[PDB]
Amino acid sequence: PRGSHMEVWFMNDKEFGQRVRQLRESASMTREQFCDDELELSVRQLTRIEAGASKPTFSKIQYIATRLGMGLYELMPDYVSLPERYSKLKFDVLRTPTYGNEDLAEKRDAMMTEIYDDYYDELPEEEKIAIDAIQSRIDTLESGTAGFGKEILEDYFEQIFRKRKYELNDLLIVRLHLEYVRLSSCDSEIFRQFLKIIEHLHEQINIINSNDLFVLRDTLLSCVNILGSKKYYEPIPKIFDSVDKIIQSTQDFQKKPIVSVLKWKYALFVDKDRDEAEKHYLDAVLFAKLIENRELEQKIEEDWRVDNQ
Repeated sequence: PRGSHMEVWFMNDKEFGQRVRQLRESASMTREQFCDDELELSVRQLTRIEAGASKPTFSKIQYIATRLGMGLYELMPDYVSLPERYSKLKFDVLRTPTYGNEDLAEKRDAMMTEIYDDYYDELPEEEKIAIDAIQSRIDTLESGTAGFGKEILEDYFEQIFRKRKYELNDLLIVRLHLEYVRLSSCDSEIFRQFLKIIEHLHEQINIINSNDLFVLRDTLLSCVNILGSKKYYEPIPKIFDSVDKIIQSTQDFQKKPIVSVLKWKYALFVDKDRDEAEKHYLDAVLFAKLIENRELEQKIEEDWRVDNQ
């Protein structure tokens, strides 16, 4: 029962929003009643969907349908899942180890451009924000990212803090909240919140899908830099514990050198104990020798030299 088979007009963002409103209204529900606890779908998120300014993710359409008693395809007959080429590019981008490889970091940004050229403009909203979360930087505390103003992102952030189980896009979108922490004082609300996020991310390890663990790992590593920018070194060791325990379950091992460097830097610059630091330096070298990556080995050798001036 597709739109092409009934010969009807295709529902783009506006005219779909129009339908979602109709069905909600005629079922005597208001936005506040409809969204309920706002975990899956928020009131602000719904308003923009009805307005035609935001395209819903699969999980959101699913919820909108179930909440109206309808099937997914009864609501959106012409629904299609995310392009296979897009989902591949996203996956490759997120799984690229950058440190030590100049060549792979070049393929990474190449993929990102292909995403922006071909698929980004037609993704659902949550998916756009998650792609931006990969490498967008916020210059100003008042402003948002490109395309999206703060009030949107806040709504997504608040949604995630309440969630019991983070999806892959939640683990990405959180990374934008970190860019706001960078601009705020150590005394701020935003910072004390950011510490609660770290607490959440730890508990998420034994809750999220096994397959998503690699994104969580890298999100926890993003916190180390941020904690460093505020000289709040206390929770860094526990991050390392968790990152190592994730590396064990996943059997991924690509971040072993990155972690060992970060471990030496803590020992060297925070603890000022370069007997303990040199140990991790040697692990990273041994690793780079075993996988036979000269570039990585030379990078590790160089950084160690730089850090003893």
